[PDB]
Amino acid sequence: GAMGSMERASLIQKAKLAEQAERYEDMAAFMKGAVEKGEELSCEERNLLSVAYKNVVGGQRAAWRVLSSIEQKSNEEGSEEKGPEVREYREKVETELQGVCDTVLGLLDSHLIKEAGDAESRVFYLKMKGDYYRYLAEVATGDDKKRIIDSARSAYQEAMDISKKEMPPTNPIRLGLALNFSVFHYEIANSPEEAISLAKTTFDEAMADLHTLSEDSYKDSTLIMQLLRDNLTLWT
Amino acid sequence: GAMGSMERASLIQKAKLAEQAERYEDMAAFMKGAVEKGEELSCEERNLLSVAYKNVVGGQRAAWRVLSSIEQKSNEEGSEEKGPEVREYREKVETELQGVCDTVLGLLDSHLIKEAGDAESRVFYLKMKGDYYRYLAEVATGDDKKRIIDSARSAYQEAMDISKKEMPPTNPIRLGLALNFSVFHYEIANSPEEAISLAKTTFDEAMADLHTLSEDSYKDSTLIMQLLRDNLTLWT
Amino acid sequence: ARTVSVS
Amino acid sequence: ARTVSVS
Ligand SMILES: [Ca+2]
Ligand SMILES: [Ca+2]
Ligand SMILES: [Ca+2]
Ligand SMILES: [Ca+2]
Ligand SMILES: [Ca+2]
Ligand SMILES: [Ca+2]
Ligand SMILES: [Ca+2]
Ligand SMILES: [Ca+2]
Ligand SMILES: [Cl-]
Ligand SMILES: [Cl-]
Repeated sequence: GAMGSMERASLIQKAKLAEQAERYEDMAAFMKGAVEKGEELSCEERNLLSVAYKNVVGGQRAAWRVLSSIEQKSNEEGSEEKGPEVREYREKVETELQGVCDTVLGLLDSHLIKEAGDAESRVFYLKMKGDYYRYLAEVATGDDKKRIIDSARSAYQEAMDISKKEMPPTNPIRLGLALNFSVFHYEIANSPEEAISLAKTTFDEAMADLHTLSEDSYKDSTLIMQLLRDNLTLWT
Repeated sequence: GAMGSMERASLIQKAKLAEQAERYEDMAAFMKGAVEKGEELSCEERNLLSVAYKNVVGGQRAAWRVLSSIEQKSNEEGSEEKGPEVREYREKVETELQGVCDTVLGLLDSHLIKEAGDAESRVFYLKMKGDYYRYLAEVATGDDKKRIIDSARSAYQEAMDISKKEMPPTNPIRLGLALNFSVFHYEIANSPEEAISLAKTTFDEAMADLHTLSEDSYKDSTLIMQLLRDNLTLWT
Repeated sequence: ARTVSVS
Repeated sequence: ARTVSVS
């Protein structure tokens, strides 16, 4: 696209500069450009891609929730008719969010996932696929909500099967995958008991493997375990 | 432009929704559309315009400073040559910032200022003109830095002359004007003594007029006075 | 306090 | 602590 004339290494350099300047839309465009060069991504590069789009979609999700809440309060009894503006603007934001999710899912499909052979890359990409279908599910209403949910579930499940066979229980990618899949169960799939069971089992198996870790790896794993504990404290 | 088909009242409604969702780029586009309808702005509408663009340019100024600092550290002795990427990306951000300032200045020139007869609107717009020339001055280097500085100064001075004749010393617009003009002296015009004198004189004349105010007006004025005091504490 | 995903 | 403009 518009990044077609820039060197891959320059795109990566600029992505890091954009991160430092908190220019996440720029960061995402640079990383998209790097992906479209056709070479596989390193661990560092995968994390840049993820950070960039997470921040972009994060802003859109937060706006959407504000506007959806205003829209819902307009559709109470006793509320004054104010015209189509709230719905129109919520739809605009919603459309832009769906466009970002579609862009990420397109990159994963062309051709990050099919080229990803090592467990660390394949699980990372399949987790991302789950996450961006989950974001689409948060705003879906019509007759595709069920198919979107099933696409999220299927991506997460495949990632879980690989992570269980190929990674230690303390691996941060495995832990983050399990955390997000539990959020899927709780908030999207209406399965709070499944969410709780997964979070507990994940926490306990990591706890029993901590003894194998260096001081630095210990810190990385226990950070994510703390997020599992926070959810469990809220859910139970 | 793209907002040409939307009703003026709808644009204003959506600007307020965008503010609640912290979507300031959207907010700015809606308010630009409202301005281009050709009618004068109310006090509330003027403040929406100002909030929207202040937040947009605020983000760009903050990014520019990050990147400028990295660029300067690259041009020290002992630093490793890393190629043109830092300069290129700083220039991109700089260009986008100049484009936003140019958009605001264009709206003021076509035709907000010439239609503004009451002191409260005319001072508000002339202060804005000063502010956006000051933002351009922060990034100017070449042979137009001096002309940009003189355009800022001239706008601020005209606003000050009107505010002194037509508004009480406690008026928040008058106080904010004086605060920003003092920042101009200190940071742009290399005149710290002029900055200090203006801040002190402004503070003291407001202090002596507070007795005339209601509880709510008192709170509005003393908030801005506190910012004058903060600067003075730093500068002296 | 609300449900959190990985940060 | 740095110079502030009106907020
Ligand atoms: Ca090349
Ligand atoms: Ca009513
Ligand atoms: Ca829709
Ligand atoms: Ca491969
Ligand atoms: Ca009309
Ligand atoms: Ca060296
Ligand atoms: Ca330039
Ligand atoms: Ca008029
Ligand atoms: Cl809209
Ligand atoms: Cl660039």
